[PDB]
Amino acid sequence: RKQQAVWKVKGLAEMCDDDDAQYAARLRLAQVDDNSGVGRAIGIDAETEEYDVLNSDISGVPEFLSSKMDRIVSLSGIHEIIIKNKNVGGVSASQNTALETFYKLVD
Amino acid sequence: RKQQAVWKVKGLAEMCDDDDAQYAARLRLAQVDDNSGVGRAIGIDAETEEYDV
Amino acid sequence: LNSDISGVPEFLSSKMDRIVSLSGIHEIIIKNKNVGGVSASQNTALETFYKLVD
Amino acid sequence: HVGSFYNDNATAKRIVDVIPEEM
Amino acid sequence: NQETLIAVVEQMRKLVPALRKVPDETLYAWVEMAELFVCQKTFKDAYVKALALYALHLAFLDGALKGEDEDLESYSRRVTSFSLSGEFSQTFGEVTKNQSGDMMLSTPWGKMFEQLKARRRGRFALMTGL
Amino acid sequence: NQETLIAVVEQMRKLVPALRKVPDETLYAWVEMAELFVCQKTFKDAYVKALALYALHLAFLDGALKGEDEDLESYSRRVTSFSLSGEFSQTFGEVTKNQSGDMMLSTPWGKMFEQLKARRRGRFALMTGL
Amino acid sequence: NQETLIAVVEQMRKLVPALRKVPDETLYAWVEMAELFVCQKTFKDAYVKALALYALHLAFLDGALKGEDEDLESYSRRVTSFSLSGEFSQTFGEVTKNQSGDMMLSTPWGKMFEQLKARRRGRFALMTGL
Amino acid sequence: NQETLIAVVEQMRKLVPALRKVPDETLYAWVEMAELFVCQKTFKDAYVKALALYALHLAFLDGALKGEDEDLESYSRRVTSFSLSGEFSQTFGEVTKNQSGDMMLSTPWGKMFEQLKARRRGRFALMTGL
Amino acid sequence: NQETLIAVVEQMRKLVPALRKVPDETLYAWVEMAELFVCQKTFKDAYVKALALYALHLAFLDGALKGEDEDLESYSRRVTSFSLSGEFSQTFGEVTKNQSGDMMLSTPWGKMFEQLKARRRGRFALMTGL
Repeated sequence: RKQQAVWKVKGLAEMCDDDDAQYAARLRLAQVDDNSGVGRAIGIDAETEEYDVLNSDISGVPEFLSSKMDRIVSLSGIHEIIIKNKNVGGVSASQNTALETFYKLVD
Repeated sequence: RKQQAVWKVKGLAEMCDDDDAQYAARLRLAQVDDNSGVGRAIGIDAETEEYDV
Repeated sequence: LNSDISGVPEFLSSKMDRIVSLSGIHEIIIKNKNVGGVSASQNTALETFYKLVD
Repeated sequence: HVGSFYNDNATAKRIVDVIPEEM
Repeated sequence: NQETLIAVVEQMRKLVPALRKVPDETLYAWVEMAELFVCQKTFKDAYVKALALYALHLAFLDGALKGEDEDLESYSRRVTSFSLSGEFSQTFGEVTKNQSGDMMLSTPWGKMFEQLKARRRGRFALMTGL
Repeated sequence: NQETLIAVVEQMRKLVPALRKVPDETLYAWVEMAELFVCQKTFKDAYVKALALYALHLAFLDGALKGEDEDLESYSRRVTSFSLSGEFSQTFGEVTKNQSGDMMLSTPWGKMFEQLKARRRGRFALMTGL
Repeated sequence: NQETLIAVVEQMRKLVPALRKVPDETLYAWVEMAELFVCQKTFKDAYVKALALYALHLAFLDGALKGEDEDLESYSRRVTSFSLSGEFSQTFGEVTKNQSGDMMLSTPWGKMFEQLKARRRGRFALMTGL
Repeated sequence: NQETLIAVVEQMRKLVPALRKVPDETLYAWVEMAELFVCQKTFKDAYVKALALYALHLAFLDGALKGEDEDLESYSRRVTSFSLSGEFSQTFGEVTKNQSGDMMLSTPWGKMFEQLKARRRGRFALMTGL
Repeated sequence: NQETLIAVVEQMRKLVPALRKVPDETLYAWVEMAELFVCQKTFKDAYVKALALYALHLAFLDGALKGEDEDLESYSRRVTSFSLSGEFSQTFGEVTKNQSGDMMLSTPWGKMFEQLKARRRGRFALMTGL
């Protein structure tokens, strides 16, 4: 949920909620949102109907997830290289220098 | 709690708070918030109902 | 009406990182893309995979 | 029951089995 | 149906007196006209009362019932006052000013119907595409 | 029920006099109409009084009770003033002006009912999806 | 068609009395003019009633039916009041004020037609290019 | 209780004279109606006086006491002026205009009750979930 | 107390004449009613004068003292003008329009009490949680 497009009509509560009118309106809405985008336009009748778009943001989610994984690593008792199974987290060392703690634990 | 969608209706405090009307309204709200997102739109009746985030 | 695309690539990279962590194989093998880290000797990044294979 | 958690989660399985195999 | 028409007309005459003198056929026509707008599944048990309220609202929207002999001119205009020499005088005015340019808020029957609909189903339309 | 009808009518006649002369059947019809809107649960012990207040509010919304012989024209219009030559004169006006276009704030009974509902349950609707 | 014209005229005469005295040809002409605006696929069953509502709305828009002998001047002006010495006096006024400068909200038939169209199809036009 | 009713009625008759001529049963009914709204734990000692103030406010909200013989029409309308030929003339008006559309600020008793409640408990509701 | 009542009544009669003819019991009742609102620790020495000012304010809020024989109707309405044929004529009006919808700013005694309270303690409430 990053963008939401809200469609307003003047008279929309005067529907049987199960008749052909709702079916046609929902089919029209589905087709219009399927065929729209950049380079395509929508024709809106004035003084009876509007069209708005609401936005959001995703700022610091990956850092939050990395912090939670760091807590898991801290509680588990095993080196982050083993659990995350991803090097490059630190600068390129010789080799065993990062794994000495794990080797001591294994010993 | 990063985003909150608030739904406003003109007449909503006239229900018994236990009859079929509340059940239907809550089911409709659940389905609508389940099927919405990016690429999906909501139809709102003007002059009687709004939708904010 | 305009919009924006701010942090999608980092989101996708984070999800791929979760896949790498769960799979049990080094990121070099799965992502098949070096340069992720600085230029090392060679086998230094692949020692974990070699230990797993042994 | 820890059996279901061990079976379903890969992280718990790795945590349990990483040490004995290395030894 | 047929018994529904008699029940609705009887309820209309019970709620408002002096409608009994009106011929039955005009009330039937107004009831069938009102039946186009009112739903049935939502109101369920209160269908007859809802139909009577809507029929009354349509009959007293801005003055539509009128009579057999009312002149054709009076349908686009009204008389504000009238007086006959030195015998008597009289002035007339509107019943209620509604700020909002919305129908169903011009007569008490419309308000009653609106609140009944709000109680039984509600006044909203929340949809998503198919 | 039945005894509820007599209790409600008797309470309405106790609160407002001069309604005793009205035939009992019209009051019964108005009470059954009012019963659709009011809910006993929330009100619990005060059910009869709440029903009486709502029935009075519906009876005096914009002028609905009227009478047996009132002409059909007077339901969409009122007489502002009337005078008979040199005998007497009289002028009329509305009882009050409500700024908000909200029903139940047009008569004192509506305000009393609204405050009673606020005291017993409240005026809000806070929901989440199922 | 032909039977449609008779049905529509009969419905108009049923809804509003005192239109029976109007010659049939004028009603036919007004119905053919109204048929240009009303759709048929959307209304389906209610075609006759929708046509009657639209024809009535066009006939009572701002005063268009008039009569055979009405003077040519009265089409750009109205008389507000008229009195004959000391015999009688009379004043006239408009039927209603619509805040919005929108046609179809000037007469009750226009509002009824608008709500019928909202009930059956709706008031919107959502389009994309071909 | 019972002695509370006599004490409250006597206090109302003390504060406002000319209410002594009103039959005792009507005052009892109005007091029981007022007792639904007034709390007891907050007011404590001043319960009788608070009940009297609320009962007076309800009795003089917009004109509710009326009388035994008052006509049914006068409950939705008032007379602004009346004159009898060349004998006498009289004009009538409202007692005060309240800008805010709030009940309890229309009569002096309502204002007194509001300030008493503010003095003893206060006008606020600060809540947190359970 | 008792001597306080006599002192307050005597001060009220000293400040405003023509209140001497009023029976002593009604003044006592109004003084006890006013005693509920006025504090004592803040005013200290000026307690009697503050009580007299508040009693006068409550007695002349919107017209509450009235009299023994005043009709019940006049408590929700007033007479704007009155004239008896060709003998005499008279018109009436309000004393002062207060822009703010605030009580204690409608009469000079209320303003005097407010300024006395501002001088002795002040008009503020600065609190922190316990």
